[PDB]
Amino acid sequence: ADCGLRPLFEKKSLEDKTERELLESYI
Amino acid sequence: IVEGSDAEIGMSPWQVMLFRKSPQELLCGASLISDRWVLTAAHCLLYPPWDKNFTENDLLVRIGKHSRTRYERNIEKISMLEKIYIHPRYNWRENLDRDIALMKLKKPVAFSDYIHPVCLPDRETAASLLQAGYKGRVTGWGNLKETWGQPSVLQVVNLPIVERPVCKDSTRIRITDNMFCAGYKPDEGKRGDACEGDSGGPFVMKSPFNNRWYQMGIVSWGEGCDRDGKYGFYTHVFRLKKWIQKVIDQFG
DNA sequence: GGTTGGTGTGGTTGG
Ligand SMILES: *C[C@@](*)(O)[C@H](CCCNC(N)=[NH2+])NC(=O)[C@@H]1CCCN1C(=O)[C@H](N)Cc1ccccc1
Ligand SMILES: [K+]
Ligand code: NA
Repeated sequence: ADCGLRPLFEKKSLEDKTERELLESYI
Repeated sequence: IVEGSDAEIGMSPWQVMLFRKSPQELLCGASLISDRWVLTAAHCLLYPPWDKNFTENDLLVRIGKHSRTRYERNIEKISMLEKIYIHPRYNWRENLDRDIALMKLKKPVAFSDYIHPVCLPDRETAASLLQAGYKGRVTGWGNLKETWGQPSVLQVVNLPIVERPVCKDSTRIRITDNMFCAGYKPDEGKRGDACEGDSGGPFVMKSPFNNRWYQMGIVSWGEGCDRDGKYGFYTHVFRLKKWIQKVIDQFG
């Protein structure tokens, strides 16, 4: 289904305050 | 959660609060994995050394919450449990091996901007995301410091996964493949941990491939909270997925 | 207060 996609974030193309820190850790 | 910050509204819509009916008491966190199933840590339900053995009628879950103690009228939803399933090989005698339980809700919960399931990983997602140095995210309403302090809203902290030899050397408790550890090393110059009261809450990771949040871990145990040279331990969700799938398939 | 703080021409929501 749409598991793991947040109505107030991914669904509105908004990022939360600290998810980029997670994205950066893969780099 | 130690050294975290207040969650944003809707930041963790799979977050679940496990509540004892009476006395009324916050027991643990938990996470929503579908409209009918909630995952948590086994020791939140069954821990004989602390005289703890809850069945369905002892408990309720609260979903969609942000405030720790205020009833959030028109936002949060309360669910009774039809049935609890504890992993049959859950080892409470020794090291909390297989620290995992499922709780089936009596009725599906309606989803909202505040209430939405997290994904469980498949083998590929687990292989690619669960590596040392990659960061995930832990949420909860548990203690803000070791006691030896309760937050007013849901707390969040991001923490790196730790190499297994480092996890194993940090503790004399026997670590198994059903666990992983996360947290900064003493001289990494950042801090943060789960703490008592955070058990059952999710360690989640956002996939850079499809932009979804996956629950890789369950807050399980530690020694103190946020100590230098200690790490928080988490139930390894993907490692126990055959059991999760077995319970959902047979009992839904 | 209330299944609930401390303030709302509410809020993550009425009166
Ligand atoms: C029940 C959960 O709230 C709690 C989570 C602790 C997380 N700690 C950190 N620093 N991330 N788990 C517990 O309190 C578990 C339940 C039984 C006791 N326990 C411990 O964490 C002890 N501190 C250590 C332990 C004792 C026996 C078996 C395994 C670990
Ligand atoms: K009010
Ligand atoms: Na630490």
